[PDB]
Amino acid sequence: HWRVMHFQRQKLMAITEYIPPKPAINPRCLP
Amino acid sequence: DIARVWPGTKMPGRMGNQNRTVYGLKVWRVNTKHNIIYVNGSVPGHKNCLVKIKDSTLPAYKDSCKNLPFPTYFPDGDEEELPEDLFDESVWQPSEPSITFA
Amino acid sequence: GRTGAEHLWLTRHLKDPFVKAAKVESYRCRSAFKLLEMNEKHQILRPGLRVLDCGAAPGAWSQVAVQRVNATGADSSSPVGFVLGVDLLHIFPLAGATFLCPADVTDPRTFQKILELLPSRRADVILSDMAPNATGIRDLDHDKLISLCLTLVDMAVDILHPGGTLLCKTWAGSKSHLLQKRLTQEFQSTRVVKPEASRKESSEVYLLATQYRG
RNA sequence: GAGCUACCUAAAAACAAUUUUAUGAAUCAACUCGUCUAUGUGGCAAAAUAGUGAGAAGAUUUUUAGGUAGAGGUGAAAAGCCUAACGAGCUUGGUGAUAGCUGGUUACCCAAAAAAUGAAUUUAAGUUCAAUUUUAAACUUGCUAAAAAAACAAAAUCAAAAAGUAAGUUUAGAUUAUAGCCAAAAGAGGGCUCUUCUGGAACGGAAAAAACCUUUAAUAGUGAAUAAUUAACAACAUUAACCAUUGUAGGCCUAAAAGCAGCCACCAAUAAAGAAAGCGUUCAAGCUCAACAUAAAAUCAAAAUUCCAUAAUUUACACCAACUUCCUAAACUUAAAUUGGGUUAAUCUAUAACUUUAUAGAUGCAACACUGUUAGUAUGAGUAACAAGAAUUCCAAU
RNA sequence: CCGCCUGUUUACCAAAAACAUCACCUCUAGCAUUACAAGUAUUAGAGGCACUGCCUGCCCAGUGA
RNA sequence: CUCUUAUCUUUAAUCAGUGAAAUUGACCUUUCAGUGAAGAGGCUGAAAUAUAAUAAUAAGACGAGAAGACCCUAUGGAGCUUA
RNA sequence: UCGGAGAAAAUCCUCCGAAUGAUUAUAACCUAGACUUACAAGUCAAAGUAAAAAUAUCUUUGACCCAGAUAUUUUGAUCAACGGACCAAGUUACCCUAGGGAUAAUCCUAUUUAAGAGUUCAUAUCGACAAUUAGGGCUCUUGGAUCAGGACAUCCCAAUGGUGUAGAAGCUAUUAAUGGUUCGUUUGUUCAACGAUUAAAGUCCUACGUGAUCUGAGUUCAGACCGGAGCAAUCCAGGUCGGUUUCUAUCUAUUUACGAUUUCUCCCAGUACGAAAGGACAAGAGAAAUAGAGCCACCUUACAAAUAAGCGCUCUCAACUUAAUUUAUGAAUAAAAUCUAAAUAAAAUAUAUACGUACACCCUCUAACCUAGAGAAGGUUA
Ligand SMILES: Nc1ncnc2c1ncn2[C@@H]1O[C@H](CSCC[C@H](N)C(=O)O)[C@@H](O)[C@H]1O
Ligand SMILES: [Mg+2]
Ligand SMILES: [Mg+2]
Ligand SMILES: [Mg+2]
Ligand SMILES: [Mg+2]
Ligand SMILES: [Mg+2]
Ligand SMILES: [Mg+2]
Ligand SMILES: [Mg+2]
Ligand SMILES: [Mg+2]
Ligand SMILES: [Mg+2]
Ligand SMILES: [Mg+2]
Ligand SMILES: [Mg+2]
Ligand SMILES: [Mg+2]
Ligand SMILES: [Mg+2]
Ligand SMILES: [Mg+2]
Ligand SMILES: [Mg+2]
Ligand SMILES: [Mg+2]
Ligand SMILES: [Mg+2]
Ligand SMILES: [Mg+2]
Ligand SMILES: [Mg+2]
Ligand SMILES: [Mg+2]
Ligand SMILES: [Mg+2]
Ligand SMILES: [Mg+2]
Ligand SMILES: [Mg+2]
Ligand SMILES: [Mg+2]
Ligand SMILES: [Mg+2]
Ligand SMILES: [Mg+2]
Ligand SMILES: [Mg+2]
Ligand SMILES: [Mg+2]
Ligand SMILES: [Mg+2]
Ligand SMILES: [Mg+2]
Ligand SMILES: [Mg+2]
Ligand SMILES: [Mg+2]
Ligand SMILES: [Mg+2]
Ligand SMILES: [Mg+2]
Ligand SMILES: [Mg+2]
Ligand SMILES: [Mg+2]
Ligand SMILES: [Mg+2]
Ligand SMILES: [Mg+2]
Ligand SMILES: [Mg+2]
Ligand SMILES: [Mg+2]
Ligand SMILES: [Mg+2]
Ligand SMILES: [Mg+2]
Ligand SMILES: [Mg+2]
Ligand SMILES: [Mg+2]
Ligand SMILES: [Mg+2]
Ligand SMILES: [Mg+2]
Ligand SMILES: [Mg+2]
Ligand SMILES: [Mg+2]
Ligand SMILES: [Mg+2]
Ligand SMILES: [Mg+2]
Ligand SMILES: [Mg+2]
Ligand SMILES: [Mg+2]
Ligand SMILES: [Mg+2]
Ligand SMILES: [Mg+2]
Ligand SMILES: [Mg+2]
Ligand SMILES: [Mg+2]
Ligand SMILES: [Mg+2]
Repeated sequence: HWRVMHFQRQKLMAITEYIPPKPAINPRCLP
Repeated sequence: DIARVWPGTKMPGRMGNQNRTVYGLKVWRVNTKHNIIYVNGSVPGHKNCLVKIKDSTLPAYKDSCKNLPFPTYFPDGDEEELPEDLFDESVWQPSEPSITFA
Repeated sequence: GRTGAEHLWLTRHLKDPFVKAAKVESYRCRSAFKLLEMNEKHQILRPGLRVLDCGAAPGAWSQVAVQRVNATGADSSSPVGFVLGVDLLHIFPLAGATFLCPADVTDPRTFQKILELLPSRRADVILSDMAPNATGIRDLDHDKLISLCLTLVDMAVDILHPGGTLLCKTWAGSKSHLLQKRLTQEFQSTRVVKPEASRKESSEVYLLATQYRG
């Protein structure tokens, strides 16, 4: 059981999640 | 809990005087002179009451109509005059000798 | 799933004062009280006597006897007494007692065992509490019980000592008169005793008869 | 007040038939009482009716008149009875008894405002004092902030100088209130229970929605820009192909324990083979693994009445939505006990006015609510319930 | 099982095992003109309690006597 | 009672006459799931649905009248017993 | 009541102590300014004056009134309920008024793990240590009758997988809510047991499902007894016997069809199977029992009526649409692989409405009659 988070706190977590950068070309399809 | 009465609840009310059907009654004998049919068992209603007769719709007797007159029976044709009384083989007719269970 | 009849029986058991009393006083069941109350008003049990208890199981009546006849022997001055228990069901051991379980009084071989073990082959008083399993037919259940009691009288000659007492548990019915006829002959007088602990709804009743002669 | 009832005094009265005897005997009417069941329950009746039951020549039942009176009487004691309601009658008066408890307490407008912490109390359903609030008055610094330098132990005091800003102290008068509720933090006794800091009481939003979120008062308009806003878009990312010879069955009470019970060693040949990684054999046999050549691929994660908006995978970065804010005209800012002020309905008097008015002086001066009082009329309802033997030539008739 | 018996009682939720009762026992009192009573210890008042027979009956001062 | 049935009288129903009582905030007075103070005819979301009488059943309207009982309080009472 | 220590400024939180005693070379009067504090009470102190040659250290009680003592100054409280009434205890079920309330552990089930049981062999059948955002159950309202609505965590009937499954019996697991699920009785048994049966005598939810439909205990009293207490009145979560709740329905809701379940005997056959002992499938036939719907030729019971009833008699059926499971063809994946949340073809519970039966008519009416009926409606008329 996880104690529920105040909706304001829940909004904070959603906006600060990790975002990875993505390459333009996938390595496998490259020579 | 429901705080109501279900529709269809069984309660006091007027009984009888409704259409009912009886299925699968055999025909034992026919009287051509007076147009009388003899049917096994009971039929709904009081005496002197009109009834509806039609051949059985039960699964077993699906196609027994072939032997019987197909459109209907016409005496106007007068191909042959019928006996006054028609019987079934198992029936023991009156005026026959007493039955001995030999 | 309990039917009304079953429910009514249990509630009577739960409110019973005597069942609570036995728990407090370390008695195996309510029955022991019936014997104690009867003993006070008739002094059937005294120190130094030899006692035979039939249908001991669970064994509550046996505990009453051992104290009274000084079977325990703790009171050195008091004359020691003997107690014996016979019942079809098993009896967990009790101090100062001998238990012949499983055995049926009707069987002959049981009788020979009883005679050898009993002191000097005779027992002053015989105590019987046996009742058959209740089928639920009044006459059938009553009849078998009367037959069981009558057989006990037949063997009473061999085991019972002159001047002895007999206490038997029975049910009322249409054959109670025969039981009176037999007991009258062997003993001088008989008493119909119903304890207060015995339940009012029950038809159970006891017979106390003393002074065995021939 | 003993015409009911309890007990007593005086004068009177009733008791069939049958069996016993010679009677608080027996059977059973009259008469007296009231066991058990059903009906009735605003009933025929504020204790009855229909059956069924107890006594019935006696401590029996019944009539008439008299007696005992409330700190009392009477009682074969039920704390029974004493005029339908007696653990102590009824009536009038003392009496507008008292009630820290329950219910009620009649026009408008403007303004301000609470906490419900501390102390004492036969006190905790109440009251007094502090503290708060408030109206008036005098005159001068207040609020936020606040360096260092202390006092503490290794954020609460304290308040220089400045800056943003308009309150603060003293004097006089006055009540009410003294139980809160939910959310979010930190603890303490172990979901409750206390203590401490912060916030809230929509007419919009979260499905309905006191306590979460957006929101400076309140006015007219068929204008406008915005705020919060239950939805969100099950796998992958060292192997699959072919095989197997031997020193010897390695020692070891283990018969034997042979790669495999152990138990120490664990070496040998051969391209390539562990005294064997498993099965399996009484032990052995037998099946595999790894070796021989020959090939190829390439970590966590998106239960009990009857289902419950309808639907939908791609058109280019916006739109819609609260008097929140702006616009024309105006206005000058945030539940409630209690507290400070401007008007006014009605009637009478003085003096005026003359189709119902003016200035003053007065009062039994204003009711959608007290199971309020009196009168009227509905609802239930044209319902529940109530009643007269027949014919004739007629009701003091046949 | 309880109570000896006929009787009585909570008018209007209790009729009984309760109350009374013959029998038995304890306590108080030697006396007249309004109760007791025109009475006098075999009498009167107050109270307790089933009767009947049947076991259990012991604070005489001890030993001699 | 297994296991209920038949008949007659009283009641009931229709016609004629007379004519009460408790009760009643207003009512244009529906079902299911959800919400909620074990609780919804009236609130949220779905669904159903021409208008009025006569005779019946008793699930709900926490149905009506209860002088109906258990727990607590008041510097409110009364009866009884005493040391 | 007061003081000291912890919690740390809360507590019915954890502990100890106090209602003094010892020593004193004897500690005066007067007076700025402060602490503490609701009030009351309680602390510290410069200067000045005076005695002497400045403070006694240990370190904690009680107002006012009212009575004392003496020669003017002093003394009186386990008022300890400690802000203190000058002086007063029990009991009430015989009771009254005003009101306020009310009326984690355990344990079993399901998942994960797998030492040891199972002669051998972890998972046929079980199963330690544990793991489970796992489910669900000193004390002090329930039964029964009537009628049932619903869940599946299935007791019986039905379709299937595995086995330490030869047959017959069994043990375990998956799917499915179809209708059913008996009759009597208490000597002992702390929420138990016994007799006879059945295909089976399932587990639960629905304010004890259900008391304006009925009824038995208890909650529980007014009378009366025993046992244990109290001087008594009385008392007890102790024994027993007796013992008062009425309702005329205003509103919602409701009151006129259906297409069946189970058991037994025979037959297959004393066969299959098995060393024997023993002992079945499926397919076919006949009997019953209960449930539903009707009827009166007979029998039986009534009206000592032409009718109504059961104890008498008759009739009861189809599956388009599936789930666990089992087969066939076949790629991803080189096959002779594979039932396929690949494209395809089949078989297979309980359910049910694709498919039928029943109903359909448009309607005169003074009145009389009726196997039609409360009223109304409906049927019949040389
Ligand atoms: N004929 C008989 N022979 C022996 N024992 C018998 C018997 N009849 C009954 N019993 C036994 O006696 C007991 C009678 S029933 C229980 C009563 C118990 N003994 C009591 O004390 O109340 C049972 O244990 C029963 O098994
Ligand atoms: Mg409903
Ligand atoms: Mg019994
Ligand atoms: Mg009189
Ligand atoms: Mg009179
Ligand atoms: Mg006479
Ligand atoms: Mg009387
Ligand atoms: Mg008599
Ligand atoms: Mg008599
Ligand atoms: Mg007489
Ligand atoms: Mg009394
Ligand atoms: Mg009394
Ligand atoms: Mg009166
Ligand atoms: Mg007053
Ligand atoms: Mg506060
Ligand atoms: Mg005081
Ligand atoms: Mg108060
Ligand atoms: Mg400054
Ligand atoms: Mg605004
Ligand atoms: Mg206000
Ligand atoms: Mg007035
Ligand atoms: Mg009024
Ligand atoms: Mg009217
Ligand atoms: Mg009506
Ligand atoms: Mg009517
Ligand atoms: Mg009527
Ligand atoms: Mg008449
Ligand atoms: Mg008597
Ligand atoms: Mg009598
Ligand atoms: Mg009398
Ligand atoms: Mg009475
Ligand atoms: Mg009597
Ligand atoms: Mg009576
Ligand atoms: Mg008595
Ligand atoms: Mg009328
Ligand atoms: Mg409507
Ligand atoms: Mg609902
Ligand atoms: Mg609604
Ligand atoms: Mg109802
Ligand atoms: Mg009714
Ligand atoms: Mg009510
Ligand atoms: Mg008080
Ligand atoms: Mg008082
Ligand atoms: Mg007083
Ligand atoms: Mg000085
Ligand atoms: Mg005090
Ligand atoms: Mg005090
Ligand atoms: Mg009493
Ligand atoms: Mg059902
Ligand atoms: Mg299942
Ligand atoms: Mg009800
Ligand atoms: Mg009686
Ligand atoms: Mg009773
Ligand atoms: Mg009682
Ligand atoms: Mg109606
Ligand atoms: Mg077959
Ligand atoms: Mg292929
Ligand atoms: Mg294949």
